[PDB]
Parts: sequence; structure tokens; C-alpha cells
Amino acid sequence: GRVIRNQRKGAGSIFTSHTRLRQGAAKLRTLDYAERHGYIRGIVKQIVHDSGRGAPLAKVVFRDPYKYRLREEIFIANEGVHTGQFIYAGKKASLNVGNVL
Amino acid sequence: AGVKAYELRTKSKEQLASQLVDLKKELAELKVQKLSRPSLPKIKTVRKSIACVLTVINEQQREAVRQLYKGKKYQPKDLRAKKTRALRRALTKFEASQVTEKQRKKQIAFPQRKYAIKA
Amino acid sequence: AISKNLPILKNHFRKHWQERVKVHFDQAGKKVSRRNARATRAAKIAPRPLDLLRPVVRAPTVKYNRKVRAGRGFTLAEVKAAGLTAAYARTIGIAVDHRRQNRNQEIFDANVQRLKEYQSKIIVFPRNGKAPEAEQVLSAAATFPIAQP
Amino acid sequence: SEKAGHQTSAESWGTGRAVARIPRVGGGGTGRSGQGAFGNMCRGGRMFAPTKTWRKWNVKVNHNEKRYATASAIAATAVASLVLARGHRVEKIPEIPLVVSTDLESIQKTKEAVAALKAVGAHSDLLKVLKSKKLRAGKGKYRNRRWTQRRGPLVVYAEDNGIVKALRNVPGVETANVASLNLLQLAPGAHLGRFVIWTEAAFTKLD
Amino acid sequence: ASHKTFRIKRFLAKKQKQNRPIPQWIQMKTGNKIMYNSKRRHWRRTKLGL
Amino acid sequence: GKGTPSFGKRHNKSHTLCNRCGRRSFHVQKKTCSSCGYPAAKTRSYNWGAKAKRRHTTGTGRMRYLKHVSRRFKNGFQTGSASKASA
RNA sequence: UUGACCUCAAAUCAGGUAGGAGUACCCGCUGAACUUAAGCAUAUCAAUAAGCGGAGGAAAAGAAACCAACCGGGAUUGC
RNA sequence: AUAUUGGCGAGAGACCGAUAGCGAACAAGUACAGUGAUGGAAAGAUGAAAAGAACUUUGAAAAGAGAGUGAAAAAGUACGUGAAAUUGUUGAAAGGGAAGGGCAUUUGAUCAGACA
RNA sequence: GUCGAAUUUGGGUAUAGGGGCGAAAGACUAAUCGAACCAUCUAGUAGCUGGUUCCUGCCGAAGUUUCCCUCAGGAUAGCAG
RNA sequence: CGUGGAGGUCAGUGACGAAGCCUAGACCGUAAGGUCGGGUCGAACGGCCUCUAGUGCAGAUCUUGGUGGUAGUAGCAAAUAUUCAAAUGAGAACUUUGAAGACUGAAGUGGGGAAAGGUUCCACGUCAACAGCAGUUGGACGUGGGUUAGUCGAUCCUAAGA
RNA sequence: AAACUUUCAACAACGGAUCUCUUGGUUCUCGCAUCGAUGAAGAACGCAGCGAAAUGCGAUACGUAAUGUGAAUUGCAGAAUUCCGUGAAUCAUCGAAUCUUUGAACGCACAUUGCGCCCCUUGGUAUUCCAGGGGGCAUGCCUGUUUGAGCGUCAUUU
Ligand SMILES: [Cl-]
Ligand SMILES: [Cl-]
Ligand SMILES: [Cl-]
Ligand SMILES: [Cl-]
Ligand SMILES: [Cl-]
Ligand SMILES: [Cl-]
Ligand SMILES: [Cl-]
Ligand SMILES: [Cl-]
Ligand SMILES: [Mg+2]
Ligand SMILES: [Mg+2]
Ligand SMILES: [Mg+2]
Ligand SMILES: [Mg+2]
Ligand SMILES: [Mg+2]
Ligand SMILES: [Mg+2]
Ligand SMILES: [Mg+2]
Ligand SMILES: [Mg+2]
Ligand SMILES: [Mg+2]
Ligand SMILES: [Mg+2]
Ligand SMILES: [Mg+2]
Ligand SMILES: [Mg+2]
Ligand SMILES: [Mg+2]
Ligand SMILES: [Mg+2]
Ligand SMILES: [Mg+2]
Ligand SMILES: [Mg+2]
Ligand SMILES: [Mg+2]
Ligand SMILES: [Mg+2]
Ligand SMILES: [Mg+2]
Ligand SMILES: [Mg+2]
Ligand SMILES: [Mg+2]
Ligand SMILES: [Mg+2]
Ligand SMILES: [Mg+2]
Ligand SMILES: [Mg+2]
Ligand SMILES: [Mg+2]
Ligand SMILES: [Mg+2]
Ligand SMILES: [Mg+2]
Ligand SMILES: [Mg+2]
Ligand SMILES: [Mg+2]
Ligand SMILES: [Mg+2]
Ligand SMILES: [Mg+2]
Ligand SMILES: [Mg+2]
Ligand SMILES: [Mg+2]
Ligand SMILES: [Mg+2]
Ligand SMILES: [Mg+2]
Ligand SMILES: [Mg+2]
Ligand SMILES: [Mg+2]
Ligand SMILES: [Mg+2]
Ligand SMILES: [Mg+2]
Ligand SMILES: [Mg+2]
Ligand SMILES: [Mg+2]
Ligand SMILES: [Mg+2]
Ligand SMILES: [Mg+2]
Ligand SMILES: [Mg+2]
Ligand SMILES: [Mg+2]
Ligand SMILES: [Mg+2]
Ligand SMILES: [Mg+2]
Ligand SMILES: [Mg+2]
Ligand SMILES: [Mg+2]
Ligand SMILES: [Mg+2]
Ligand SMILES: [Zn+2]
Repeated sequence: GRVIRNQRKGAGSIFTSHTRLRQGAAKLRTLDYAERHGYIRGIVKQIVHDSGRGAPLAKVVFRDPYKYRLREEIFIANEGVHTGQFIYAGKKASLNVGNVL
Repeated sequence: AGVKAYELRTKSKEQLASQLVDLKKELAELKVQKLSRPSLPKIKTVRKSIACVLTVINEQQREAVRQLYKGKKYQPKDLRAKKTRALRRALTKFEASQVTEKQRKKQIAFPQRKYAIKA
Repeated sequence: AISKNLPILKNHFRKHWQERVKVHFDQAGKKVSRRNARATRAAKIAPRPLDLLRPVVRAPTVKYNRKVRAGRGFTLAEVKAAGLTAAYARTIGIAVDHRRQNRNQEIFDANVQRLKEYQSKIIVFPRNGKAPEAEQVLSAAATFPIAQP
Repeated sequence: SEKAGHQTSAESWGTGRAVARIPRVGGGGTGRSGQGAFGNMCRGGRMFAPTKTWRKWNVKVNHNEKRYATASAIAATAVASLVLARGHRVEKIPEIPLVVSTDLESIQKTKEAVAALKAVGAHSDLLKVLKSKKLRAGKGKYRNRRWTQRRGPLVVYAEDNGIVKALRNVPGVETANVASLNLLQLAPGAHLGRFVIWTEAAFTKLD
Repeated sequence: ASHKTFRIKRFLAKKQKQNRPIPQWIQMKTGNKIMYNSKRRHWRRTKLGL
Repeated sequence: GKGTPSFGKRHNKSHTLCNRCGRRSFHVQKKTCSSCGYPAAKTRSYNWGAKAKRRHTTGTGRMRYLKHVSRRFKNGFQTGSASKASA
């Protein structure tokens, strides 16, 4: 016989993911000194649709501890999170929806 | 017609450069006339004269450089012997004839003798 | 494929044998080349005899041990008994073989006699270079043949 | 050539196309396309059983039987009837075999060699060779075999002191040492009765 | 096409100059057996394959 | 529809001219020549293709430099210039 | 501080060198099947074709950890 | 000392003689075909010398008919020799749904031999 | 038949032969597909079909026995020169 | 018996015509074949004794090339349609000009381009072949002329991807 | 009886067999050892008074220089002084040069005649912008030179 359908998918020619319209990989912040000892406050800028993903995404901006600029993080939005909300992430963050602990 | 190489060699580079310019000017006007005459075979000898002048000028310049590099162990690659690639990489006569002190003692002590079967 | 009363034959021609056929069309040509090469070598080596002196040895094996033939070279002991060194013997036209040994007195004595007769029948030109012109003898085997004892 | 007729990629079309099953050149657009190939009956094909270099060319002959033929040829030279029947003009020659003086071996010039041969009765045989030159009758003319002529006398000597060079340019005349007689010369075309002029020294050495 | 690279245009220029009859004076030379240009090309019969 | 009507849709070249060998064999998308193997350092050649070797082997071109090697060897790769003799 | 050593880098540093072609013959690697066996799998075709790497005018081999069992022979190559 | 269907320089043949011999005796790995890898032809001969036909005449012209050149236009750049299939003209003969053949003789045409 | 959509289509780009691609017909992969095309191994093997080139003279058959994965083939004895 | 080539011989034949070819002309042989005359032709060729082989064709849906009957036959019938006169020319149903009758009917038989082609564009000269009739005409043949950019494109950027 | 059909001959067609010819092929033998980063083999484009191809050559372009020979080349035209001579020739030989764009191909790229950097010089009222000319800038590795890195590590000062 010939190579069956499920075997052909591993070659990844026409079976790759369609990622043109993706907003980006959804990840938390990199575990750093502020996260493991205290907390750092971020601001939700917008909640946007992501192609190929049912759940919406949230854009949260944090300040860079070690140099003067802003850092952009892409989170998966929980129910109740709204634009303009402050997000607290770290070991000493409060127990509220949207906080990372 | 045409110039003579042996006559050009007895002239300085300033005279040769001026003569080249005159030949180039003559070539330009002949090409203009070629557009009217049915044929113009005279243009051949002018082109060959320019080639002869360029040959002699190049001979003088290359000869002058050879005097600058005379004796020195490094010369430009265009002034070195061509031969072949393999011949230029082979050991020189001095390198190929080298022997150890042990071997030269044997060669002097016991060389191939000359003998005959007579008596 | 098998018929009649005929011998069983074994002709090994089941490979691509036609690609490896060698016909000696140059048998006559190579004979001329060898003769030309021998002539030009004799002229190159002065009056030297074109071949080295060889000893007489016993052929091995029970089948061929009744005969004597020519060996590669004289042993170190045979050369020493003749009254000269191995290094000088090589430069004078005598073959020396270091791996052959002497265990038979008859063979040892005969090879000693061959070396002595050879030395008395040759002339060694001095290193000065005067070089008197002597006739070249092209063979030392014919001059010193080997006879069955 | 071993590659002749096989420098193609031709393949048979098979049956069903109303043509013979011979292999045919592929492709198109040249006129050569579709033509037969590889066959001994095909134009531009391979010949049947191509000739090979390992065909036997030389033949072994027993040495003693070879000497038997040579001895018979020598004895045939002494028979006048056989010599005449082979085409030699020896009608008015006094005695066969003809033996001449040994000084013939020392002749240096062609002019005096020819005069000596004519003086012993070989003049008519020499004229036969000159007047028999003809152009060859086939394709051998442009294969370096353009002219043919008859064979003249054979002069046998014991020592060569100039006789070989003196007769070299004479048409149809060849010399031979008595010690190395050639059957190809004694019986040309396998016909016995060669006209042989013996030198006295060579005649004695036959014993 | 109207849009063409320099290489294509240079190739076409040479093919135009090679498509001409043989001069008559060449046919009278000693030992001349050339009669017509065997490499003549017409734009509608044989394509350049470019 | 796979014959004559399909032949009318052929207006995009798979191959273009090769810079090295000059044939119309440079595959556009694969960026490689199917005839000489450019841009690979070696020129592609195969022992099963005896005729293909013959079409491009040494001696089929001009041999601008290799022409004169035999003459130079015959004169022992001499250097200098010919001296002026009489007449 | 200063000066060595070791190891590892840089330079359009001074001077060189390698690539590609050819490949009949030469030194290696890799490696089939048609075919034969009246079938066929071991076998055979064959340590072959195709594929890959490397030389020269020749290459390779070569002065015995050899052959022998003889009264011993004596580097290698070829017939 | 051995090998050598490559390269360069030579000498040869009971080899082939233009459908043969290398695919190629010629502007041949050319013309041409294929997107491509690749595939791959046909094609040699006037005469010693163009001396390659001035001139006249018919025709719009190609050409024709004369003249002329040559040993020969029964050699005219469709050119040495010029076979067969097939075709035209002329001459002879036969023929009521084939033609052709064998034996024998009539008729017509044609022909050798001996006139000892 | 369908005709605003699982619509139609240009150009760019990706997947290559026991592989690809398939809303699945063993369909399609350059008029080639129940395994493309090109060259070589390769003049692959064939108990099977076809063909196998001058004259005259003399002699002149067999389709039967035994064995064979033997039954369109061989060996063997016979018949023939 | 015949064919290509080889050794020997007939001091063989031949430009005063060798070989080849044509010839309901003659002779020899049971036959394979051999010999002669006539015509054509132009440079080499044969008898005999032997040697040698790529040595003899009616066939193979044989190979290559050439040629028939069929046969002046099938046919040259889609896309509505042509007509009169003059000019040119050896020659006009088809070229040019004028006049008339018609069609495409703006998703055109109109006016520009992308691919692809490559001089087919334009003028003069010109009809052997090509335009499945014709031809004085032509995208044919011969000889020449013609493509002008700071602003239009390429060039630069990145897309799937390489 | 003609036409027509068939057979034979002569002359004429069609076609290119046969015969003769051969600057080609094929096989055997002998001798020799010489490609390339000093840019090869191969490819593209050009070069002649009148050339498309083949052959030759590279903007010095069917060639330049040098040596030999000693009067041509030839289809036509032209040049003639090149003819008792540093000299004719599409001659031979060949040791000096030229050698476009490429190609192992080497500043980076290449379906582009696309885009940079450095040195010297010239011009535009200019070290910085623009343009012309000349000369440069690939990779792996070896030896050496120079400038450096590391508490890998030694000695010596405070
Ligand atoms: Cl599937
Ligand atoms: Cl054979
Ligand atoms: Cl003759
Ligand atoms: Cl265009
Ligand atoms: Cl050839
Ligand atoms: Cl193809
Ligand atoms: Cl592929
Ligand atoms: Cl008969
Ligand atoms: Mg057929
Ligand atoms: Mg056929
Ligand atoms: Mg052949
Ligand atoms: Mg014997
Ligand atoms: Mg004949
Ligand atoms: Mg045209
Ligand atoms: Mg077209
Ligand atoms: Mg298909
Ligand atoms: Mg399409
Ligand atoms: Mg594509
Ligand atoms: Mg290969
Ligand atoms: Mg440097
Ligand atoms: Mg090996
Ligand atoms: Mg089997
Ligand atoms: Mg079988
Ligand atoms: Mg089987
Ligand atoms: Mg191999
Ligand atoms: Mg070499
Ligand atoms: Mg050797
Ligand atoms: Mg070695
Ligand atoms: Mg040892
Ligand atoms: Mg040994
Ligand atoms: Mg041929
Ligand atoms: Mg003639
Ligand atoms: Mg005649
Ligand atoms: Mg004729
Ligand atoms: Mg006929
Ligand atoms: Mg669609
Ligand atoms: Mg089914
Ligand atoms: Mg067969
Ligand atoms: Mg087959
Ligand atoms: Mg009977
Ligand atoms: Mg049957
Ligand atoms: Mg005659
Ligand atoms: Mg007849
Ligand atoms: Mg003649
Ligand atoms: Mg035959
Ligand atoms: Mg026939
Ligand atoms: Mg038959
Ligand atoms: Mg047939
Ligand atoms: Mg009709
Ligand atoms: Mg009709
Ligand atoms: Mg119809
Ligand atoms: Mg109509
Ligand atoms: Mg309508
Ligand atoms: Mg209307
Ligand atoms: Mg027009
Ligand atoms: Mg018509
Ligand atoms: Mg017409
Ligand atoms: Mg034209
Ligand atoms: Zn290429």
C-alpha cells in the first residue's frame, strides 16, 4: 500500500499551523527578582481577539526594572478583567481576579 | 605604411605618448570618412600602428620595474616565471639534493666503483 | 544440456570475461624494447658487466634438493672468509644477502672459491680517474658458471 | 569498435501499433526518430558477430616438419623442369644449380652487380620483372599495395661484403644468407622451383 | 514582452544579426562549396526557446 | 480537456538561462541548473551519461590556455627571447 | 603596581597553501538487480555496474612477526 | 621488470569504402525536438582548365530556338557513370466476366552454322 | 446545473516516484498513472511466434520404449547418414 | 557454380576505350553460370594454381530510401454579403481609390495593457517558394530606418517562503 | 475500325542503384609525461575594406612584439615601395605582451549588466555631497608579527 493520511501529517508540508493573523504567543512574564520577592503592577491596555483561539487575549504593560522603557506582555484574559485595570504579579500579590501568584 | 617597432624603441615615453594621441585622432577622422566611401582599407594600418605603440610602451614600463626588483627575493607575480602550477610547487634543486650527515659519510666511503672482467 | 558420452567440462566463463582479455600483440615489440634497454644500460655503466655475481645454493624441498642453482647473494660469513667487508663487496659487483645462513661445509667452501676466483679475474679502476679503457664483458654468469657437484 | 551501433537509447514499441517489434529511436523532430536500431538488418545498427582482436592470427608449426619443407624446397631448386614450370627464364642456362665465384660477395655497386648477373645467364629473368609491373586490380591499391610484379632470382651467399646493398635496388632480386634460408623465398606462393644463384662459399657451407 | 531584462535583449540582438543571407563575393572564393545559410531562422517557424 | 485546451495555459517558464553553462536549464524556484549543477562548486556529470560528458568535455571549446602547453613543454618552458641570427 | 608563563582570540598584519577540470590505466569506500540453478529463498551473476573520496607518469607493493620440514630457500612486481 | 578504449608525437594493416566505416569523410554533437534530465539526423564526385554559353531571334517574364566553348553539353552549377519500381511518345501484336504457365504445331517477324 | 458563496480566478510559494496530493474516482502528479519521465545495468531471460540467402548427385526417417513438478520441453533406446 | 580480399603465375587485357549499364541478337553447360556481337560509357581489370571471409535473399506486420493503383477521386459547405466603375499591370471575383449595399452594436469585429513572442513595427524595391483558388497584395522575399525619462517601472521594503 | 488495357524495343522522363574514386573511420605497434587562485576546463558577448557559419582572436580583438624564411596575398577592390632588402606573406617558428563579461570565481548580490566600503588622484567656490581615472576588501589552514582576553597562573611593590 501507500502512506496513509495520518502518516503524511508528520512531514509538515500542507499540515502546518496558519499563524499569519496570530497576535503572538500567550505567556506570563519571565520569573524575575520582583516576581519572586515582591510584586509588580501592570496596566491592561486592551482586550483583543486572536485568530484560531476561542479565548480573548489581554495586553498588559509593565515597567522595566533595570532600564527606562515599557515592556509588553500578552496574557490570556480571565472573566471580569477590563481595560484600565491594574494587574499585580509576584509573591506578595493580593488574591484578586487577574493577579498572578 | 605603419610604424616600425625598432624605430619606436629609440624614443622616450613622452614622445611615444604624444604619438599615440596623434594616431587616435587620425583613427577618429577615418571612421567618419568610412560612412561615405564604398570601402576604406587604409583604416587597418592605423589600428595596427596603435597596437605597435602600445606594445612598445608596455615593454619599456615592465623593463623599468624589473630594475627596481633586481636582486630582491620577492617580485610581483606577473614578473615571475610561469611554467606550470605543479612545476612551481616542486622542490628546488638545492632542496632535492639534501642528504643527512650519516648518508654523506657512507657515500664518500663506499661509492660505486668502476671495474671490468679482464684479469 | 547434458547429452552423449562426453567428458565433464569446467569452462569458467560466467563473468564479464570479454572485458579482461589480454592479447600479447606486442610480444615482438617488447623483445626489441628489452634488447634496446639492455644495450643502452651497458653503455651507461662503463665496462661493468651488467649483472652481479651470485652464489650457489641448494634448492629446498625433497623434490628439487638434488640440484644446485644460483642464490640471491653471498652470506656475511662467506664474504668475511673471502677477505673483504660486505659494504665494499656491494660496490665491487658482488651480491650480499644477510638473511641466508651457512650450515653446510660443502656449500660454504664452494661459495668461498667463487669469490676468490672472481677477485682474481677482475680489475678495479682507481678513484684517481685515469681509467684505462678495458673491453666490457656483458655477463658474469657466463664467465663464472654453476656446475652440479 | 565495440560501441558501434549501440550508442542509442532505442526501445521496442511492442505490438499493437502495426509496426515490427524492432527497437526504435525515441524522441522526435529530427527524422532519426522512430527508426530501427540495434539490429544486424537495421541501417546504422550493429553487425552480426562483430569481429574481435582475440581471433587466432598466427599458426604453430612443428619445428622438424618446418625444416622438412625447407629441405624439400632446396632440393627442388636443382630440378630444371620445376624451375621452368615456376615461370623463371632459365631455358638457355647451362647447368642447374648455378654456382658462381665467391668474389660476387664483395661487389659494392649496383651497376657491376647487374653486369655480373647478366653474364651468368640471368639477363632474361631480370627483364621479366621489369616488364611485368602492373596496377593492382581492386581496393588494395589505396591500402598501400598499389603495384605487383614477378619474382626474380635469389642470390645466396655465405658472407656479406656488399652484395646485399648492391642488389637492394634491383627489382625482383633478393639475397639470403645460407644459414637462414626462408621457405617464403624458396617456394613463393607455395610453388616449388625458385631460380637460385649460389655463391661458391655458400654452396660448400650447405654440408 | 516590453518588459525585458538586459540579458534577454542582448541575446535577441545577436540572433537578429546572425539572421542574414551569405555575401555573394564569398561564393567565388577558391575551393568554396557554401551555397545558402543553413542556420536561417524565421520568427514564426522556429522559436528561439528562450 | 487535458489535451489541446490545456496546452493553451503555458506562459510561465520553469527554467531560465544559466550563468555558467548558458543552457535554458536554470530552475527558477529551486535556484539550480539541471544540466551543469550550478551553483554547486563541481559540474554535475554521470558515468551512465556517456554522451552528455562528450558534449561538454575538454576540447569542445576554445582551450584558450591549454592550447599552447604542448608547444611550451616541447621547448622545455624556456624563458627569455630568441637571439638575433644572421640573414 | 610592574614584569613573565600557560591557554585562547583579533587584524584588508608578513609570506604561503587547499578547492575546479581530466579520469584510459592506479589507491580506497559504498553497492545492486536482470541472469544461472530449466521453479526458488542459501548460492550464482559479483566482492561486478551505478554512486562517493584521492594520486601519478605510472600508481600500488617492497627489504620478512615470509616460505618451508629440504643437503633448506631469502624484499617487491610481472610472465 | 607491470598497467593504460584519456592526452601529445609517430609508424603500420590479407580492416571499411559514403545505407559501409566513429553519431559525424561536408559551417556534426551541427540543424531540429523536449519545461527539463536528455534525444539527435540528412548531406561526398561538372571539366585538364569556367573555357559557367558573347551575339541574334520569339516571349511581360521564367525560358525556348539558333550561335558559341569543350576531347565530350549522350558533362549546363536540377552537372561523372545514370540500374529498377513507375511514366510519356512512337512502332508491332492480342483482347465476348482476369492475366500469367506446360506440351505440340500453323502464321508473322528475326537470326547463326556448312557451302571444300 | 449553479450564479454572493464550502464562490471564481491571476501571480508568488510549499509538497517528488513506493513518494507526493486526494470533500475518496485508484482519481490526479506536463495528451503518460493499480506506482511518472530520462539514461545506464541491457544485445536482461524466453520449453513460446516469425524469419533463416547458389546448383546438381547419392542415401533417406520419426510421432514409439523408460525416466523427469514430465504433458507445447528434455534425457534414453530405436529408426537415418 | 558465383562474390570481396591475399601469395604465385600468364614478361595476361586496356584511352586505337578498362569497369559498369542497356540489348522478344548469337553460342556453351542438366543446372548454379560462362562466352560473343551491338549500343552507352570513361580508367582501371581478368584467366589459371593456391590462401582467406563481415561470401549468394522473395518473404521476417524485416531496416533505409524511392515509387504506384486508388485519383484529377474524398474534398476545399460554421462565424447573414456582396455589387458597379476607374486607376495600375503581360495578366485583376481577391491590389488601390470612389460609389452603393451590409455587419460588429460599448461584457464590440472599438480604444489600451499583464504574461508569451522577438523586429512580426515603418519606408523603398519586389513575386521563384509560402498565404490548401488567385495575387500586381502581405505578418512572404531583398535592402535600409526606428524604441530618447531626476518625476512611468525596475532598482528599495517586507509576505508565505528560500 | 478507333479509344482503352496489356507485353516488348528505341528515344525521352522519374529516381539515385551500380562501377570507379577517397584530405575520413577502425584496429595494432612504438615513444613521451605537460591543466588550474601567476585564474583552468567550460560559457556569454564582441573583433575583418566588403562575413552569416566554421576557424582565429580580445577594445593592442581573423591580431601586437620577437625569431626564421626571402617576395607575396588573391573573390574583388585597394596598397604599391614592401623588392641587391632590419623585408612581401590568411607563411613558418614562438621565449615578449594584450587578454571584454564570466566561470573552482574571491567586497555583498545576481530571473537585477543591482548595491557597498578603503587608499591615491582629478573636477565641481568641498575630509563630510556628486562625478571621472587608477589600486584594493572571499573562506579553511600553516609559520611568523602585532595588538589583546582569562583570580588558568608565577614572582615582585603598597
Ligand atoms: Cl489519505
Ligand atoms: Cl572474430
Ligand atoms: Cl597497369
Ligand atoms: Cl519587444
Ligand atoms: Cl571523427
Ligand atoms: Cl526530452
Ligand atoms: Cl525530483
Ligand atoms: Cl555450366
Ligand atoms: Mg514495420
Ligand atoms: Mg520501420
Ligand atoms: Mg555501422
Ligand atoms: Mg618439432
Ligand atoms: Mg570490380
Ligand atoms: Mg520576415
Ligand atoms: Mg506560435
Ligand atoms: Mg494526465
Ligand atoms: Mg493554469
Ligand atoms: Mg513553478
Ligand atoms: Mg558519476
Ligand atoms: Mg596579509
Ligand atoms: Mg583499487
Ligand atoms: Mg531460475
Ligand atoms: Mg528458464
Ligand atoms: Mg522467476
Ligand atoms: Mg564504477
Ligand atoms: Mg599530471
Ligand atoms: Mg615503468
Ligand atoms: Mg610509490
Ligand atoms: Mg628488518
Ligand atoms: Mg621472494
Ligand atoms: Mg555514415
Ligand atoms: Mg576535373
Ligand atoms: Mg563521353
Ligand atoms: Mg549525369
Ligand atoms: Mg524502367
Ligand atoms: Mg476557486
Ligand atoms: Mg474500484
Ligand atoms: Mg539476439
Ligand atoms: Mg530486449
Ligand atoms: Mg532411396
Ligand atoms: Mg507450435
Ligand atoms: Mg567497355
Ligand atoms: Mg528487357
Ligand atoms: Mg577521369
Ligand atoms: Mg552477412
Ligand atoms: Mg528484397
Ligand atoms: Mg524464403
Ligand atoms: Mg513490408
Ligand atoms: Mg466536394
Ligand atoms: Mg469533387
Ligand atoms: Mg465538409
Ligand atoms: Mg460563412
Ligand atoms: Mg446580431
Ligand atoms: Mg446591426
Ligand atoms: Mg507592416
Ligand atoms: Mg494558393
Ligand atoms: Mg500562384
Ligand atoms: Mg526577409
Ligand atoms: Zn548550467
